[PDB]
Amino acid sequence: LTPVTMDVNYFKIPNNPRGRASCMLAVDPYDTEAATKAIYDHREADAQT
Amino acid sequence: VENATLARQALNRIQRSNILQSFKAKMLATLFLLNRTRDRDYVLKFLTR
Amino acid sequence: MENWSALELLPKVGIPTDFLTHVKTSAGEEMFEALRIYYGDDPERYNIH
Amino acid sequence: MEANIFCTFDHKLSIADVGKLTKLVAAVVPIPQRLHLIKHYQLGLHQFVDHTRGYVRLRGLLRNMTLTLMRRVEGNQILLHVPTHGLLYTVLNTGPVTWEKGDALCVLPPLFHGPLARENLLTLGQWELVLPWIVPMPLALEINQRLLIMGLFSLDRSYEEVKAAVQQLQTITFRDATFTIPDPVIDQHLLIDMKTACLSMSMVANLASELTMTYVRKLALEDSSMLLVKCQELLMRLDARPQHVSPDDEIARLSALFVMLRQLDDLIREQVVFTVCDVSPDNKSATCIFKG
Amino acid sequence: ANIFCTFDHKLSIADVGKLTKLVAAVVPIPQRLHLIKHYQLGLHQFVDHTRGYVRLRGLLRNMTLTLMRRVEGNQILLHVPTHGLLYTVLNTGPVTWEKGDALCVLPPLFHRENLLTLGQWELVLPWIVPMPLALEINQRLLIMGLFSLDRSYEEVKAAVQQLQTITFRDATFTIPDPVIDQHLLIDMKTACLSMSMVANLASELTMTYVRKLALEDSSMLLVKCQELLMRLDRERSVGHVSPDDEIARLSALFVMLRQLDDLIREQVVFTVCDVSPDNKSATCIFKG
Amino acid sequence: FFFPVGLYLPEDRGYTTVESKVKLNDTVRNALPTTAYLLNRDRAVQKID
Amino acid sequence: HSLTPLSMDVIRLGEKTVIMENLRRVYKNTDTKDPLERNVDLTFFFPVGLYLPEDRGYTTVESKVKLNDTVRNALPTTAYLLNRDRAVQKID
Amino acid sequence: FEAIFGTFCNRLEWVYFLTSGLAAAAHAIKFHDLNKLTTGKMLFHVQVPRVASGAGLPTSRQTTIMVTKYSEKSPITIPFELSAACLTYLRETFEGTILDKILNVEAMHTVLRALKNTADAMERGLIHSFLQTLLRKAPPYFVVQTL
Amino acid sequence: HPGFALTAVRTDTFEVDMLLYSGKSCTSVIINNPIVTKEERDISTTYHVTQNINTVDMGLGYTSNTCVAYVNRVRTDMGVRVQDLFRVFPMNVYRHDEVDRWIRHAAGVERPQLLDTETISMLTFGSMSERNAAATVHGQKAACELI
Amino acid sequence: PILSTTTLALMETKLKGGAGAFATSETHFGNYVVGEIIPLQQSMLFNS
Amino acid sequence: ANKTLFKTIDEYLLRAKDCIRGDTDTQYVCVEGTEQLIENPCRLTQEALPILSTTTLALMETKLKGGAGAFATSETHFGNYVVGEIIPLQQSMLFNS
Repeated sequence: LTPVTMDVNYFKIPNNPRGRASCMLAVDPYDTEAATKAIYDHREADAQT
Repeated sequence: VENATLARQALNRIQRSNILQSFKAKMLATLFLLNRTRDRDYVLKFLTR
Repeated sequence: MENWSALELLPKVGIPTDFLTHVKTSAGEEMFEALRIYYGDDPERYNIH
Repeated sequence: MEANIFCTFDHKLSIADVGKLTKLVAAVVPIPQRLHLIKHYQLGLHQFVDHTRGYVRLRGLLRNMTLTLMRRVEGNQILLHVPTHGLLYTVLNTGPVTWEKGDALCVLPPLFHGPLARENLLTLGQWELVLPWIVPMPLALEINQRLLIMGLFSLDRSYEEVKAAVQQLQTITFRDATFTIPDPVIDQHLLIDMKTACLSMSMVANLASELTMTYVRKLALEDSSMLLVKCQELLMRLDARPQHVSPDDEIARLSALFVMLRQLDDLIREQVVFTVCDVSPDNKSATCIFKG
Repeated sequence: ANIFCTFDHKLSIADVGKLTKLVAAVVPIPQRLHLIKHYQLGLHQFVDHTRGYVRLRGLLRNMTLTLMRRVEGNQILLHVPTHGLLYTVLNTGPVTWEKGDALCVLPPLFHRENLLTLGQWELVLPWIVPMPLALEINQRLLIMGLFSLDRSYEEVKAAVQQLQTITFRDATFTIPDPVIDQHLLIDMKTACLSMSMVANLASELTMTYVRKLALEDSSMLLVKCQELLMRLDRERSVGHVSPDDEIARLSALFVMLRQLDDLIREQVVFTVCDVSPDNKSATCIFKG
Repeated sequence: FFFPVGLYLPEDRGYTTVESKVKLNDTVRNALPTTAYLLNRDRAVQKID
Repeated sequence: HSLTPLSMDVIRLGEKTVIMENLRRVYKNTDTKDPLERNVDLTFFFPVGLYLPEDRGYTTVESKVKLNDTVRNALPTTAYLLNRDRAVQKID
Repeated sequence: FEAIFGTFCNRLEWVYFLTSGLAAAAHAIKFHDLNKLTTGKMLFHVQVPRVASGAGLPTSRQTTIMVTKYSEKSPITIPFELSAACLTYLRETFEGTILDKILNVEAMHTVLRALKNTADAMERGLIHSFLQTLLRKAPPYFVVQTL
Repeated sequence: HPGFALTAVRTDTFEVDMLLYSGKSCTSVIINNPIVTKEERDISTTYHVTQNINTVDMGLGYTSNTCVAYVNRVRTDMGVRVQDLFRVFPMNVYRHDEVDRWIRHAAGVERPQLLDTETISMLTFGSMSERNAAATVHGQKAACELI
Repeated sequence: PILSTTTLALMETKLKGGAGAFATSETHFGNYVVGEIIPLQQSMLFNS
Repeated sequence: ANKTLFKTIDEYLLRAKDCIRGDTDTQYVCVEGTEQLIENPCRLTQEALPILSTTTLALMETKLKGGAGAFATSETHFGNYVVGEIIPLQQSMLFNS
């Protein structure tokens, strides 16, 4: 499911379908805290947007 | 091989971010090589690379 | 456990070893399964028991 | 007297343990006696480490203990070397604490860390060469300050409040590491330290210059800044010319106040043992000058 | 343990003479590499119009100290003094020395003849003064920091005038103010407010912690502490807390103590033993 | 692959760039889509609403 | 006053000949960066909220786009940019 | 049993200054007693080309202006290290058995390798410093083509 | 529309490699034989080697030209993330504490909750105020400043 | 992303277009086209 | 910095450069002498370059549809505009893939 207001431009380029990017080659290696903050914590901004 | 000469240490966040960008672009550029292009010069360059 | 002292003391084959990336870059990013690095002259190799 | 110390083992040694010994060269180990020849039982901190007697007791024992560097170790002969003041030495760090150029080093009992192993290295059946942590000044004085604050706060409080207080207080992060104090216990040692701290704070409250009590408030009337917002926020929970002024009185009062502060200060300060000027790019060893 | 230093600028005959005339002075360098540039030589790399005198003391505490005695060709030879050895040192401050005294290093407060200037970079050396003079100077500057916040009423200006002049053996020094354009520079304000808040916070916390310690082995010291606290409260007054708030106050007091550690513990750098009409120079044993 | 169905675009910032290439009659069924059209592995046209 | 014959590549152009040298062979597997791989900074500036005079208002695009007759389109309250990768990037 | 199929070493390439093409931009001179100097002076006779002018137009009188250039210094530094055991087995040779000779030759070879590596480091540092000075002297394309 | 216009300025950093031409014998280098300096310690000894090479420029006008040859990557993200002035000017506060807290709550900037040596050092002089990003997919965050 | 449209009109326009028409992701008032990145259905599966 | 042409240009070669540490995810000032300084032609020119920007998604979409150099034109609508990229930078970098 997806909110009615989701940005159409999100679908015009290859993006993560879950709405938040977790291309974990960018996150620091072996840093579980940083990886979980990147994937879930919404008090910090997304990546690639 | 293209990013070979920049990193002389464990990759900085910016360096591996550039590596990830190159990964994605080069993956999408050549995913099905012979189907999309059939120039003799281009295929020769791809093979020599 | 590997005994690097035996490797350093014994006569070695001279190969023109070279690769696309950097020695420290591949070492830090774990291309090699087991590795030992020191940053100077190390007296540990000299003693034999 | 002795520039050389010879330690010998009662046990037969395996070549794996000999390799570990020859790897541990240039590390720091503590000695109780500063003597010519000692058995291997009285080497290291496994002798003293009863976790029931908490971190304060072990810190007090270790700061009286003397230090030595490791050397020409071979089969059943260790040959430790005691460094003298002022010379340049090579010392290998063993804790996970990152060393950066220019920092002064302090000796403390080892703390806990994330990988939860504690690595029961060098177990000779029962004896186990537990080796201390060599820590730069900010983190070590942070340990001391947090222990003193722990003792000062914890008195006359229930375990429920103290649970959250220690869960926030016991955990320290320094250069993005994660450490926690092993054993906070209220011994007579910490109680006497708190007695000294309370007397010092009372004296600084008593003899302090009369204007230094109100300088903060005059500045708050003068200024409005984030630093000063926090300063006022601290004092807020209990919230023109001076009719006289005499420089000699202020000089004497501030000299006394500095004496009292220096009395209170070294309850947290640790006598520096090493000052670094070198670093291996792998943080595994550094060159240092010794302080005694 | 020797260090070579090279000038990027262009030297000259009288320039070299001025450089060499400080034959055995002490120069502080940031970190001891074998080869360094002239920009690192001296305090010129640290000073600015916004900081104030206090920082130079704290940065001098962690900056490595070094003795200089040669002028080679395009580079200068430096030697790091080691503990327990004796060395020949110059007298560079406004003071005169005497045998057996201890020496401290201070930022220079008064000055032209020292000025080896090359491209508006200046060889500003620190001060070598005996420990009592260092303590007196630091205490008077810190006091004059307090008098700056009022500074309007006539008796305060008279007091500030009196602090500015300090008399030592066979000399009198015109110590400058720590404030310019009636503004107090930032580290001076920070240390002054930290000391004042340390005193103020201790005044509040002492009662609660003397009560909490009294439930332990009650003694005469705590009784006298309580009596002094009531006396202080009576004199001041005529003019269940959350654990985290209490811990915040305690940690704030302790960290405010830490910021003031630089100036209280005046460290010794040398001890003198030679008497001279040659007073320009003296021989010293090194401490550190 | 990922694709949306049934998104609503902002009416306040609505726009078109194809008025010179296509035209539809005024009908709310056209204005508010409830369907997405797609291709097969063949070039057939497919429906999913 | 003595010379040693060594071989390199030479380019010929404009009646002068120039030696070609790739210094990559010197800086391999070492800590120090090759100085010939330089970084370059360029400064970019762009407006947002900029009002256009309506007495001299004009269009040169009417055949390509048309907009809903809304007040939000009349006032350019937001701007759009491209990222390091070619996607739109909205600023407000 | 376990198997060890070989021990390998890196026969790293050597680099020299006057063997490279970069030396063509340079003009190399050796001067052992540089450390006695605190100045470098170079005098040029850059004679000016000029054109005979008309009746009485103002034109230059002068020939052979004598501008002087000063030397810019750029020392290069690199450390190499030896351990106490290496010196013990190098100089205080033991008349003992074959293992002592093994350690002797190992110390001799490590000193040889350290010296050769330091020499190659000096060569590469000279190249690096010269290229740094060239870069700091050379203006970009647009300005020079404008001039 | 607030009633005023904003014009942003941003810096983007590229990774480049350059081509430089140099003139034959454009500058002359004067070198001495390398000099060694010893520094002896207990476990290991270190030898410092230095060479006082200096250069004399022998060019009337510029003799070397640099070109910005080929670029392949942009280090920055070319983003629109504006500059956080609350990080740049941390000392400032509104005169009224309620107003200050409400404004800092609306701007989404965290107020320091407790005193520590780090916050005092940052307020007085400065420090690494803005932490590393969580995932940093798009390179280096560009400082997009607003006037 | 894969070529899909909210109406058959834009599908007819895409079928009318020449080589490489699938990569453009134009929109209408309430209708839009999303474009594919790789020329999968343009030439990749058929090529003949 | 106002000096002779030769002096101002050789100063621009010498010191008129920026430095930014390439470690942090954001632009901090480099520590003196850490890594090579970054040269900046705009510092000598004292000009800022324009970057492709638009105030409506219609014109941005039109630029994306225009497959041959459309980024370089600065056409506009009623109160809506695009600012063309005067340097063909976006298509130059993306060529590398």
